[PDB]
This record gives sequence, structure tokens and C-alpha cells, in this order.
Amino acid sequence: LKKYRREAYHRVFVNRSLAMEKIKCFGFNMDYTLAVYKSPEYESLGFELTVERLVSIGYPQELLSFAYDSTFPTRGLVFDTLYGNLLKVDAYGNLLVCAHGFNFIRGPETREQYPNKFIQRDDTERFYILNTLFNLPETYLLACLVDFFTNCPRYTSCETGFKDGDLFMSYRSMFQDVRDAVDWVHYKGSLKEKTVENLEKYVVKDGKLPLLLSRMKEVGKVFLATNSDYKYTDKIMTYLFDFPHGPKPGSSHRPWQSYFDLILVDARKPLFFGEGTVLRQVDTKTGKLKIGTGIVYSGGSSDTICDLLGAKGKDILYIGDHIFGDILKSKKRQGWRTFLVIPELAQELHVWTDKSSLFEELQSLDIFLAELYKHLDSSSNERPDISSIQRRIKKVTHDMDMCYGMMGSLFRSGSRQTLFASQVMRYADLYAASFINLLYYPFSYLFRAAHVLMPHESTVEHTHVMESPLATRNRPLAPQEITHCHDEDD
Amino acid sequence: LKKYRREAYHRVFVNRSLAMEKIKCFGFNMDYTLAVYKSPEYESLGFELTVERLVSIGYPQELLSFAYDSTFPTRGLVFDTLYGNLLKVDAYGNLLVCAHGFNFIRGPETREQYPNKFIQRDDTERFYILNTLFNLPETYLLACLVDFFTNCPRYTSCETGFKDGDLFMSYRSMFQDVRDAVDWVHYKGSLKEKTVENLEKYVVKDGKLPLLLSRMKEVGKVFLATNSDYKYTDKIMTYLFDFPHGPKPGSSHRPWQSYFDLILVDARKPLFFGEGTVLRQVDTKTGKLKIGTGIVYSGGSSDTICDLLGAKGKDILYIGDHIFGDILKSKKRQGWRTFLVIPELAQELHVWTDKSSLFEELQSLDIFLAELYKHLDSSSNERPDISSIQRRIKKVTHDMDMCYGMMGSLFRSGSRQTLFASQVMRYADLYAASFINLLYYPFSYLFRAAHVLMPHESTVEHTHVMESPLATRNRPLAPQEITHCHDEDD
Amino acid sequence: LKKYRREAYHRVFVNRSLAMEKIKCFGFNMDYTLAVYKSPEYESLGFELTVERLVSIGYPQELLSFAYDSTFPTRGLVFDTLYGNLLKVDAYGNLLVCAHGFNFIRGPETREQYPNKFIQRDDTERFYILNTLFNLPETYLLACLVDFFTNCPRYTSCETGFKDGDLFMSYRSMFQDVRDAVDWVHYKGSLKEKTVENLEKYVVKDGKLPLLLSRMKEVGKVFLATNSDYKYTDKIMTYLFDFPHGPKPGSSHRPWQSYFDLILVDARKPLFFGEGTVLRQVDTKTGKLKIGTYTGPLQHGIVYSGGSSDTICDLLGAKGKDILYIGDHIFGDILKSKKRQGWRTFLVIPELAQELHVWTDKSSLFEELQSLDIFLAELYKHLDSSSNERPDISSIQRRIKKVTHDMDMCYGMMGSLFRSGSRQTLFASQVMRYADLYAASFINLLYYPFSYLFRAAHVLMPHESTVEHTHVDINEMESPLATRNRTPQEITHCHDEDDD
Amino acid sequence: LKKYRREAYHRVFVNRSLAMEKIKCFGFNMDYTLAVYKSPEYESLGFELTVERLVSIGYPQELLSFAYDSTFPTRGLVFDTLYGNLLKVDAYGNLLVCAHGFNFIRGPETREQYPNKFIQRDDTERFYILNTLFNLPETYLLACLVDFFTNCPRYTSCETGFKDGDLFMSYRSMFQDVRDAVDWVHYKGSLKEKTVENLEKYVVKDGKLPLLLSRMKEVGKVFLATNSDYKYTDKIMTYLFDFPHGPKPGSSHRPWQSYFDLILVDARKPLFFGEGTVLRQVDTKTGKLKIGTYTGPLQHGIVYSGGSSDTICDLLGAKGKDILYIGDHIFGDILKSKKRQGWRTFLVIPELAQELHVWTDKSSLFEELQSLDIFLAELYKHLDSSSNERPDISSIQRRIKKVTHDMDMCYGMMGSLFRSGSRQTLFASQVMRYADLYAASFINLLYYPFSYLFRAAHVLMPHESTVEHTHVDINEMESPLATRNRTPQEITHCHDEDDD
Repeated sequence: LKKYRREAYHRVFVNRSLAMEKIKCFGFNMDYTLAVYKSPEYESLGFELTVERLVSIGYPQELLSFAYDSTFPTRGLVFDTLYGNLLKVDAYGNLLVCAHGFNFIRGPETREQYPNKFIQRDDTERFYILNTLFNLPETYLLACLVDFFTNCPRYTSCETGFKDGDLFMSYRSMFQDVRDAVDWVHYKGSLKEKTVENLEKYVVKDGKLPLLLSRMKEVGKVFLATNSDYKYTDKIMTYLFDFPHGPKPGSSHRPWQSYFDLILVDARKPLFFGEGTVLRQVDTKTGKLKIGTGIVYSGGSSDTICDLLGAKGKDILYIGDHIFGDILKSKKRQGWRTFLVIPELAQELHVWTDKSSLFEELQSLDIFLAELYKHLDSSSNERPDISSIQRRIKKVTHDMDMCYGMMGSLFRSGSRQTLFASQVMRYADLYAASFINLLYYPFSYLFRAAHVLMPHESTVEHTHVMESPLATRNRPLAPQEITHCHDEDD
Repeated sequence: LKKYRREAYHRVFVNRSLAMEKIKCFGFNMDYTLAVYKSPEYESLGFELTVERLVSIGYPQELLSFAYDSTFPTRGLVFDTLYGNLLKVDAYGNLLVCAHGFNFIRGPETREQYPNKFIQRDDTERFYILNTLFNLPETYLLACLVDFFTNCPRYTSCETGFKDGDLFMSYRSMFQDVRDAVDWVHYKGSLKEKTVENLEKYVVKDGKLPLLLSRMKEVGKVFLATNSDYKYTDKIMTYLFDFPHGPKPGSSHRPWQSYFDLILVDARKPLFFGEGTVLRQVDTKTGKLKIGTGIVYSGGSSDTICDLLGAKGKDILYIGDHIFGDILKSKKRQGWRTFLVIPELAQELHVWTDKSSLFEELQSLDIFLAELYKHLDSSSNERPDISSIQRRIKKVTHDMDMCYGMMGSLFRSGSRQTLFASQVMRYADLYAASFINLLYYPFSYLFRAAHVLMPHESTVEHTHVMESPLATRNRPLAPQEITHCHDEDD
Repeated sequence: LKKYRREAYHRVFVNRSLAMEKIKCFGFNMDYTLAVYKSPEYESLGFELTVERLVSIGYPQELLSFAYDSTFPTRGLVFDTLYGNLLKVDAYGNLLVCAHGFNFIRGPETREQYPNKFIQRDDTERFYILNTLFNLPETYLLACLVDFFTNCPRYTSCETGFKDGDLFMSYRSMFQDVRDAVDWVHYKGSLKEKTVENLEKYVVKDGKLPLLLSRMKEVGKVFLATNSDYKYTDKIMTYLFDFPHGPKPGSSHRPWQSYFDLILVDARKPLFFGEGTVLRQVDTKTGKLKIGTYTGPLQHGIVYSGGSSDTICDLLGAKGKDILYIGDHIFGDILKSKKRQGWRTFLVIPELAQELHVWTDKSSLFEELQSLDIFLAELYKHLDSSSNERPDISSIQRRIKKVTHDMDMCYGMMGSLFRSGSRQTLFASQVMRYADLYAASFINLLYYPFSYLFRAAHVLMPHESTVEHTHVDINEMESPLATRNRTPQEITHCHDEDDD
Repeated sequence: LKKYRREAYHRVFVNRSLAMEKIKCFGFNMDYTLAVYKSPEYESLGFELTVERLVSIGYPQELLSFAYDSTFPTRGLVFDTLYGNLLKVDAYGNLLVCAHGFNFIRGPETREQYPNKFIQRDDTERFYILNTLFNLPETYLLACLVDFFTNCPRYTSCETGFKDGDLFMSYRSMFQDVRDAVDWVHYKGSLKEKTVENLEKYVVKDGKLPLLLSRMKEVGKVFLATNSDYKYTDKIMTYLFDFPHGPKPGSSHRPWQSYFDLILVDARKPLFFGEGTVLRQVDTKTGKLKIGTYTGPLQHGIVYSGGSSDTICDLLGAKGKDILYIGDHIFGDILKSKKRQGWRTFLVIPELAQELHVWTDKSSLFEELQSLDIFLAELYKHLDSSSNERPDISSIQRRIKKVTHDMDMCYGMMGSLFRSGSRQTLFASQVMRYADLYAASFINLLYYPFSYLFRAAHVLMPHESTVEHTHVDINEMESPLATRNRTPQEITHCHDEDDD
């Protein structure tokens, strides 16, 4: 008899144990959480507006000929502003994939610029990490620009940039313009305007969303905290809740503000989680602001929101798409529980199941490889020919990589977890492809964390078998109750 | 048909893939690698000499009544110099176990001093991490002192220390004396003297050791790099190789220096891995030193040793018990491959197999718990009574913790990996209970890394199953060859 | 005899020696350098627009009753975002003046929040230094807000902020809104619009400016480097050169661009001094940009955008040694931390005009403080460690305190920009670090030849300034506790000559 | 008239004002404070033992031919472990003197390794500052080693070290062996043994020391805080008080312990000023330690071990305000960075004895430099930006360089401890930061009453020292580019009076 689990595309995955019965408040991000933007239409829109901004700022007209390719970028890549490389790294800074423009650099060639295949993530001045879903157009745009100036006769390829005659143009300064142009497109309203004049093309609409939020408000409180203003929030949220019937069958429609006990616009994260700004009330009918204490607020801080709701830290589950540093934990008051929305998880779960032949063949090659060394020890002079097997492993592994995209899986490359995956294991108590998967779990559910096995755990059976004394080293009242309570959330 | 694996207590576990055929040099630490000290006799000896040093420095005579208890300490604990706590933390600074003296603090009581059950490891001034095998006596000694002054009428318990009348004594200043006393015991020769006057009581002796080192020297080079001087190294290494016969059956004995192409004493690690000191030759027959370039050297640096052997970075496998920071990788030349000796792995593998009933019962409780929620979703008002099941899970989990010791497993507490385990996954390419497990592997073996599965990988079958558009988001030449080569070591 | 010196209000003061003969390129900032803004008119304009912006985003209407008081703020104050205090500190972080709102905290009361009368300047999370001339309205606004919320009964005063009912408003959060509002005023054109629509009210004009710049271009190159766009620069620069003549009266007028070899707008300082942005040449006829440099006929233009200080060096064909950069801003140790040669610096400190007036027209106060100090030494004369006397000095100290306070108020409520009492301010030490030369205005260079050798004045330590170069005949032998019983052919340094 | 001042060699110089009347506790370091070591005898003893230690661990025999040269090192030099240079820098990291071995690098050649003539002092991995008097032999040894390996043909000179055949020896690695050897000399008793076996040769004795300390204990408390053990302290202190009389001649001798209220050995500075170690009272009769304080009859002892500065404050019942700590070491911003009140500081700078002699007995050199500077101003008199003249000053500059170099050599090969030319050294700025008072020796306090008010001297900026307090009548109006067209009741600071 095996353990029961819900369907794979309906599950909420557990990183740290969480008792849902103790949750009193449900907090939501808006962008890419409640308002899931259609891929790759939204990435293509941000890509176009950023290219237009760069062209209107002095960049050549050939950039207008670029088109966003959703098959290339993968979230969490590191851009080397010194050499103009997009880097896929592991949890400790080791290099997994290195792309200069559109050319993927092989192993021995990589050691010319990275002698130990290692980068220091601390070097924030040199390395820029593209972790957000808004960074997806920026990720592909950086590759197009490095590719363009590298294969352009008017420019001269160099180690740290390009030459336009007797004038040098570094990757760092070029990266600055791309950074300023993306900030411009987002903070000038160019992207917001094109979005709210065509919600059906860019914003996903689902009736499951008002159903889950209504059930959350029956067992506790629900609040919204978005960096966007109220105007853009009102248009987006009205679209997300525009249905002829209400949540329950046969019921009538009610405004989206009815599902929230507290609505907070202009959050200004991540400053929001520290001191933030002064909290000010918002008059929706007029747009007038007034500091101090309706349900629509502006600015403030996460602690001010925590106090207005009468909740405490661990009573809140914050649901969003963003990964934040250990700045909320460093506070002297309790931090929130986290639910990380990872939209890529939908396509990655399809590869995990609908490509079983690639996984099964990969395991068969490893069993066959282990048989060739089955009879060998430190006295064996033999060297079994594995060139044919390894060459087949690399082909199958690469075919699996291309199932996710040119940059491979978001969570791993081969046997190594990516830097992004380790940041998920750090920040997210729970994670899924969408917050809507909570609809398939009771509000009294006990989310239990799955053990993450080390090599000496996953490759050793619990079955019972002289041992060398070099390993055994020749081999206060004890507690009677459990010394830890991080698996029951009690 | 299942994959073949060698016996569990003979295996070398693979963190990152390593092709042994490419290794040309084998580097060895001496302490706790070649010279494995008998437990708990060696920890008890260092505990006694440190207590005597503290008593001879002004500490009360009651400390002489303490005896080292091997069942209490576990390597990798964090000592909070502000509150005098031994802390077992995870990879991200979250608290798992908290002990003040010998009293284990429960959950809600811990949040008084740690509001988010979180510490900042960056605070090196406040938090001291006890990662070495030499820190084991120090770990238990800190608990004895906190326990002693807490339950002593002559002193007054406080938050950050104790009161001896109108005089305050903080945990930080007390920790300083323990730190200075351990340095004194090691660097005064008190521990070295008691060791070399009774090698059979404190040092493990094994004939497998000269056999493996001889086979290493037949396929490549072997070097030694120890912080100890030549006098202590000569006595220890002569003991380790004192056998009537040589390595091969019927062969005769030859000196221990014959197994090494280069012997380096006074390494002065970790400075050794940077600029180190000036390399100086050592005359063994006289003890005279001379800077510049026998096989016995003193001081130097890891790059000087790398050049004397004619080897390059990845051609070397450094075998030792110590975990070093990302200082060797930051160099502009290639770093070494690593083999981490973890002596605790011998006892931990026994618990993994000889306690199968505890693991099986723990899995049965989780299957039974999943059945109670099998029919529930976000509409279910029911709250299944799990108080009896959880109370049983905590008892079984605690019984498993006590199998490793009062502080639990070195690698995990419950479902969370310890800070020590994540440092193993970062630094060690390979790890085992001893370097002697290489004797059961051919020098052409391809050590292949085992995938470390995330929750969404280990709890989802590859078997094939409308999906919500909130999760799917309404869904450059591609490379033809593999984009990464960190699984074949090529 | 005595050394000749030019008139005090025409002087250029020298921190480090500089041979003007070797300067082949002259660089200019625009704001508060070439375009000197009227005081206190321009400060009050920024104050109004910033208060207006705060009220539009929810701050109470009582802020509209605030009026900028030019007699309160001194540049270079530190705002403690934890306790809401404006702090005047010395070069090492010691507290000199502490003001909570408009209330000045004195002596023992300061130790409640600052036990050692000391702050850690490195704690940039807590302390914000208001060094720029654009920070002057921001400095006075921060004091107005702290004073208003303290006095207004609608708010309860706490140690680190105020309580508005159940809501706590920290000083740090209030400071954030002030910074956001100041940036909004500058970076939404509201300040630029009011400036260009009344340039006679806000911008100073002087006919000596084209004359001095024309003489600079006769001996070398001249360039402009500003963070403003070309549109605002054109309106400002055309105004500064709007005279019915050229450099000399009677000569023909010529456009302001003719006075420069390179015009760099959108500089993006201080990022300009590192990697900056991609250099793009501006077509003033069209306004369109193009990265790099034009190749056709438009290459004869001199207007560029973005770029970096290294790129401007390459365009001018000038090494950093040969460049004198003239501006009002103090930059950190970055331009010299590189491997490329950094620029020489001329710092514009407009407050020097007023401070030099106090230094000369208030000689009565300086003479009395010296008299009181001479009389103090007389009371302790012929006293040593065996003397039991305790001369009554409380009468003299009260006169010292009274005369010293009257001197401070000659500069304003926060005192002199450079010192408070006998201690130099944090601002004064940063002038010493950054500036090779400094003056109230770059226009004082009009009174020096371009062959002039600016020789640095010695900054004397206490044992140098209070001891004469006279043979001290000691009858009793010097204590061996002090003497420890102790009984190259060419010069090894060259920073006072600058002749490499 | 003129202000009265005590004789220059008896003066105590004042950086920050200090009312001695409020000082209730006097703290003393021992090494180079109470126990002033003979110069250059003690430096040469440390040099020999350090060279001897290096040779015993493999360094070549030619090092035994080295002889300490007291005329070479100046305190406070920076050793560049990358390029093997000794650097004399100013308060901001600008290079003044660069010496590779015994070769002084001048002017343009310095820019090869230091392109902006600048170092980043924060790079403690690369730069090591030799501030202490114990660093004096270490300073000269580093130059000897660089010079030897450069000249010896057995080694090939590289940019960052030397090649001994196929082995590269970096300057950083060589510097590590020097530091290890210096610590080994001090912390293995070899220097203590040679010191105590010949105290007349290495330690200065003066009868004024017990007199001054006895007068201090009449007006307050006196304590000792040293890193040395009690055994070495007893031998040293008994020597310093070994006279056939007490404080005054004709009075009875009494043990040195009678002059103190608290004796703190094994201080573990600078850790002492933070958390330190556990305080333990020493039983001088037995030598055994005991944490805390004795409760029986032994509580009347005054000898303690370890502890912290806060604990010593509590034992003396003294707030940090009331304590004047007298020593030779400069500490960073830590004692005042706490929440507890820090100590006032008296810095002992024994080099002042020699530097004051140069300042007075070499007045001919100062008078000529002033004459040359007056004549330089005369050549440029009546010249402005329109003048095309270029007066010949190369003759005067060579005389300025020659006279300046002769002045530097009066201090030694590395020049004065406090300045090089017109720029203060990095050491001088640290004296300004740390020390409230300073002198060649604490014994100069013998010439001041305990009611004396030490008043800080103004450290004048260029625009204050080169401008008189005289009304400047300007006929032409001041340029509005400089003036910007601009037309509390009690004192707000108290650091010059110190009367809280």
C-alpha cells in the first residue's frame, strides 16, 4: 500500500512543515500571483517596449528586427557584466551553463574566463541575478545584444566589450542601459497602458480564483499588498472577478474589494518589509491620500499591516511570486509563512511525466555502467571502455535539457540543483505552479515536509548487512521528549 | 534488476561526479585522516587537559569533577556567546535544537530569545561554529560550564552571564577562556605529549592503510600536508606503518616516508591555501631548516606544493577531515578535488540499517495520516483528529534522534538538513567514514553524483496522468550537443 | 617683511599644491558652478515644491504654513533617522550640535541618546549626510516636520517617531517620504520649469564668466559635464552668456557652445566616474541620439550624452593629471582608486563669501576671545602639580561661552560650515580630502595667471602652532622619560612642487 | 601682549579641551609609558632577537650581518605586502614617500605601481600599518630583507617577490615570517629575559615618576593596566621605584604597589576594551588565580588579571568621563562606539622630544623656506588671468627642494613622524582622532595643576590661516557668482569648555 497523493498538477509541495489550521490571514501579491500574465505574450510585450526604448535612446535600428524567443531564457540566470555571459550556476557558485550571446561555451573553453568554473555571487557589482518573471525579456535581450555586437562588422569584439572605431563600449555600460530601459518601460506606464487596453490578450482569467478567496475569507482574513497603484489594481482586479455569477453556483456577483479585509497599494517592496513609508488612507472615489487611519491603504510597512489585521507573524501566509532575502527573519518580531508561486512548475511537471522514456533510459545506462565496475577494486588494473555509454548519456541528458528550453530546467542542470532552486528551499515554506492548488486542500490540512536525502541516504537501503577501525574510531541526563518541533508546526 | 552497489560500510559517496582515472596526485591530511584518533578516548583526553588548564587559570575546583560524555555532543553546533546556548541549526540559520547547559529548550520557550527561531551566521562575533573533531571536547565543556554556573548557589543566573557577588561574568568572556584554554592545550604540546607516550590507547592502527597508499603511489603521486611539526609526524606515522610485513603479502617493511613523494610539515592551514609562508627544506637527521629547495618541506603554500609535484589543480585529490571556505575556488588557478573524511558516518550508517523498524513505523504513520485527508478539499469543514498520530510521530522521531546522541544526527534533525550537511554538499566532491573505502574502488572508477531530489521530484511519479490557466500562463539556434559537462568530468 | 596675497574675496585657497602651468584641460559642472542659483530664492523654491509634493500625497495641510528660513540650516548636517535629530559632527563622529526639530539639545541631555556624544558615520542605514546645496531645503524641512509632529496634539511623541492613534510613524519612514519628495521635485521637471520661466529671479549672471572661460580656452581645452539634459542646459547656458558683447566689451557676441571643446549632458554622476553609460553623440539640430560617435559630417559636433570620465579623457586626448575639474560636489575615494589617472579638483563653496565676511568684519569678537584666553593662561601661570590653588574662572568661561555663541550666530543657527568652536566639522575634513583648491566661486581664478604655482598652506598641529621657532634654553636636564636617553641625497617627496 | 606658555619641553598639547578638575581617576599603561625603554638600545635588542629567530627557521646567514639603524625608520609607515614597499602616506592615503628596500622611489617612477599615488588603507589584506614603538625594529628589518634579496644574486627580483631557483617567495609570505618572528620574540620571553637581566641598559629611571604618581593619588585614584604578567611587571615596577627615598627626597621609601588603587595585569588589550576575559583576582603571595573577587581576607589585594575596561570602571567606582587613560597606543573607534561612557586619553609620543628640538634648533631652515615663499609670491604679484608672463621660478624651487630635504633629514631618512612637506601623515591624523592630550611623556603633567583647564588649539584651514581679521575694503563689487546675491539664546555647543 502506497501513500495517497493528489494529482500532480493539483498539488502543493511542502518544503517546511506547515499546519494550515493555524493560519488566520492570507496575504496575496497581485502581479504573477492573482494576475497571472499570459506567456509568452507578456514577455514579448515587455521585450518590444524595452527594445523601442533602447532604439529611441541611441541604439541601432537592427534591434527592432529582434523577436522574443520563449525557448531560450530560463529564470535565475546570472549575467556577467565583465564578459557579457549569461551563466547558469549551482547553489555554491559553480558554473553549469555559460552562453555568450547565442553561442554556448563548452567545458575547457569556459576555464579561460572562469579558471575554477566558479563565480562569487557576493560580487554584486559584476554579477546580476535575473530571478523575476519580469526579468525574462531582459534575460533574452542581453543575449541578443551580446550576439548582435559580436557578429557586426561595424564593431570589434573584445574581452570586456566592443570597439566602435576608436571608442570602447563595455558590457557593464551596455548592461546599464538595458537596466535603465527596463525600469523605464515599467515605471513610465508603457507596459501598464498596453496591458489595461487589452486584458484578454495579456491577463489570465479564471473563475476558480474568486472561489478560493471567498473560502479563505470564511476561515480568516485576506489582504492584498502590491507595488502598483490603485488605478492599475482596480482595472486588473475588476477583470479577474468579472463573472456573471458569484463564487458559489447560482450566486450573484460582488465587487473584488469584498474579498479583502485590507487592500494595500504602493507597497514599495522590499522596503515595505523594513520601515517602509508612512501609511496613508486612500479614497477610491476621489484618489485623495491622507497619512494615518475604508480598506484601501497606501505605503506603510509589513508590520503596520500585521497590526491593522490584529494578526501575528506566523498567523499569516504570504502568497506571491517573489523571493526575498533573510531580512524579514532578522526582525525581532515574527515573520510570515511563505507560499511561492512558480509558474514554470506547470511545464516542468509535464516533462517529469510525459518524458518517462528519457528518465528510464538514463537509469538503465547507469545500472549498465555500474555492472562494468562490479568486480573491480583498488587492485584492478583494468580500464573498462565506457566511451560508448557516456556518449549516449550525454545525448539523452541533452534531449531532456531541451525539453525545458535552451537553458534547461529552472531547478537543475544534470545532477546539480540550480542557484534558483536553493533559494526556493530557503524562502518558500510551500510552493506550487499557482496558488489555486490550495483549492484542493482543506484549511485544516497538515502540510508535511518531505525529507531531502543526501547521497548516503538515497543510495543505501535500510536492510541490515569486520569494519575498519579507521572508520569506527575503535567503538547530563538524556532527554525523554522530542528535542525539536519543526515537523509538526507546534 | 537493481543497480549494483558495494557494501554500505565500504562505499564512497559521491556529491559531485569525479573520474578517478584523471587523478594524478593524492594528498592527505594526517590528523583524523591517516591518524584516526580513538573515540571517545581522545575527546576525553582533550577534555581533561582543557579543564585542568581552566582550573589552573582561576576556575573553581568543581570543574575537575566533570567527565566527558560522548553521548551529548554532535559536531557542527553553534555556540551563542550572548545567551550561552548550543544551537543546532539548518542550512539557512533556522533553529532546530537549543540547549542551555544540559536543559533542552522547547519550542515556544525558544522564541523568547529567538523570535523567529533564526540566527545570523554572519555574526561571527556572537556565534561560534564548532565544526572540527577537535571541537567535540570544547562543545561538551561549554555545556558543563553553562550548567555549572546556572545551578550553583554562589552565582546568580542572568540572561547574558552570571553574577559573582557585585561582579558580572558574561558568556562571551567565559567562552574566551574556553577558547584560549583549548588553543593552549593543543599548542603547548600537552595533548601531543600524552598521545605519543601511549599510541595504542589513542591512535588507530590498520594494515589496510599502507596497502592503499602503496597502490596510490603506483598510479600516481602521494603527498602529506599537516600543520604538525616533523617530530610529532615522525612518531605518529612510524606507528601507523609499524608492521612486520609490508603491504603485499610476504613482503618486507619499508619506512613510511617511502610512500610519499613529498612530505610537508608545518602547513599552517588555512593560510597554507593562500600565500602561506616561505617554503623551507627540512633535514630530518638534524632538524635544521633552510628556505628554498630530500622530500620533507616546511611551511610553503598549496600552489608551491602543486608546482613541486608538477601537477595541476584538478589533477589532485586532497583527502582530509576539514571543511574549508570558498577561498581555494576564488583563486585564478585550478583548485583541488576534495575527499572529506567524516568518522561519524560509521555510526550513522548503523542507525540507518539496524533501526529499520523506526523508519518503517514512521512511514506507516505518514501513510495513515494521508488517508485521513484523502477525501478533503477547500470546501471540507471537517478537522480530523490527528492528536494521537502526531503524539506517536514525535515519540518515534525522538527515539531515532537518541540513536545518534542527545544532539541527534550530524546531518539532519527531522526533515531538515543541518548546517554541517550543507557544508558537506558544498565542499566535498566525495565523502565517506574513512579514506580507506577507496581500497574497494578501482583507480579508473567513475564516481557519479546522485541527484538530490526536491519535494516536487521525490513525491511525483514519472507515470503519465483541464489544468488551470493560472498555472500554465495560457500555453537563436538551438544547441545540438549537451550544454553542460559536470556529470561526466570531461 | 610680509608675504603678498591677493584680496581675501579674490583668493583661491590651496589644500594641495598645483602647478597651473601643467593644466591643459578645464572641466566644469553646471549647477551651482557656472549656473549659480540665487539665495535664498532657489532654496525657498525647492522648499515650496517639496512641501507641496508631500501634501499632495497625504501629509497634513499645516505643512503649507511652513516658510523657508535661510538662517537655520548649515550644509553638511547629519540626520539621525532613529531619533529624528539633525547632528553637527566633527571629522571623527563626535557630536557638536544636536537639534530635535527647532529645539537645541545641550550638554548632558545629549548623552541620553548619544552616551559618548558619538555616532558611527559608517551606519548609512541610520545616518544620512546632507552635503549638497540642493539638500539645504531638505535640511530645514526635516526640522519643520519633527517640530510640527512634536507640537501638534494630534500626534504623540515617542523616542523613534510619533503615534497617530494606533499607527506609529517612525522618523525613518518620514525621512523616506522627504527623500522621495525631493527627488520627485528635481526629477519631474517641476523645479526646472519654475527655474527656466524666471531665470532673472533664480539664476545669477556675471559678465566675467565668458571672459574667464575664453582665457581658459586660449591656454587649453574647456568642457562641460552635467547631469541635466541638453534642453535645460541650453536654456541655462544661453542665459549665462546673454550679453550684448563677447568675452571683452565691444567684441562680438558668440554662442555659448563656442566656449567649449566638449559638451557632455546626461552625465549620470557619480556613476559617470566609474563605468557610466554608453557614450552617445547628440545631434542638437534634431535631438536624436546615436551610441558611439558619428562618422559623417555630424562628427564635428561637440555635444555628447552619457559616457564616463575615462571616455571624456580619451575624447579630449588628455591624461587625468592635466585636467582641473571645477564643481560644487564632493566625491568619495573612487576616481583615484582606479588604475587610470584621476583629475585635479577645484571645489566651489559659495558659503565662503559669507564666512569670509564674518572672518574680517567681526574682528572684535576674535580679539575678545584671544584676550579671554590670554587672561586664563595668566591665572594658571606659575602653577604646577604641587599647587593647591583653584583660580576662579567661572566668570571668564561665561564670557567665553557668550562671545563664542554670538560668533556662531553670525553664521546662522547651526554655526559655521567649517567648524564649531575649536573642532573642524565633518564637512571641513571632506573638503581637505577631496579639493586640491577651493574658493567661493571658480571666478576667483580670473585673478591668477595660468603659470601660477598654487602652494599649499601648512595645516599646523597643536605642538606646531603653539611653539615658536626659538631656542629654548632649559636649565634643568630634560627628563629621560621623554628623550628615551637618546643622544638619500635628493628630496624624497614632491607633493609640494608638483613637477613630474 | 602675548599668551603665557610653559617651556616647550614641559608642555602638554591639547587636541580637545579637558578640565583636569573633573578627572577623578588616572590610568596608566606600563610599556613605553611608565617603563620608557632606552633608544636605540631596546629597538636594537628586538632587532637582534627577531633576526636570530628568522635565521633559526631557515633564513640565510647574511641576515646576521644586519645592524639596526635608528636613523632609518619612522613610526607609522605602511608596508605594501604586494610590492614590498614601505609607504609614508597622508590622512587620505596619498603617497608621500615610497622606499623599496633602501632605495627611495621618487615622482614619476612611483606611478608605475601606484598610478594615482594612492593606496586603499581599508585593504588590510595588502597593507599593514606599523604604528607601535615595538614595530620600529620590524620596520627596519622589512627594508633590510627587501634590500638583501634584491641585491643578492642568488635570488631573482620580481614585481611581487623573488625567485629562488624554481621557487617563488612573495613579499606577502616573507612579511608573514617577519610578523611570526616578532611575535615569537615578544611572546616567548626572549625579549623579557634580556630586559630584566640588564634593566639599567634598557629601561629609563626617573625620580619624578613616583612624585607625580603620589600627587595623582592625593586628588584621585591611580591604576595600572598592562598586558604583561605580574612577574615581569613586578621586576619592572620595582626597578622604576628603586630609590633611597619616597616621593620626596628625605621621605621614606615605600613599595610601588602603594602608589596604585588597582593593578591589572594580563589585560589582553585591545580585547580588554570590549568584552575581555573573566576577571580574576591575583594572590601575589602565592601566584594563584581565582575568577571573580576573593571574599575572605584576600579581598584587600589590588592585583587583578584579565577583566575588561567596563569591569575596571566598576571596581574603581568611576564613570568613563572621570578617567584619564595614559598610554602609548592608539586605539580605534570602539571604546566610544559602546553604550557605556568612554575614557579620556593622554597619548605618549616619545618622538616629540626629538621633533621639538628640530622645531626650535633649526629655525634657520624654517626662516629660509618662508623667505623663499615670500619671494615666490613677489614674482607673481600683480599678475592675473590676462597676464602672459611666466616668471623663472626653477631656481627658487631647487632651493625649496634642497632646504626641505635637509629639514626632513633632521628627523631621519623617512622624515618627521607628523608630516612630510605640507601634508600631515596618517599617524598625525590618528593622533588627532584618539588623543585628547599628548606629549613626549606623561611626566610633563608634573608642570600643570590638577585644576588646570586644558584648552584646545584651533587647527586652522587654509582660508583661516592665510586671511587676517582685518576689514577688506573692496572697491569693485563682489561677484554674485560667489555671493549668490545674498544680502537659540544660549550656546549650542560645549566641547571647548567641558563642564557637564
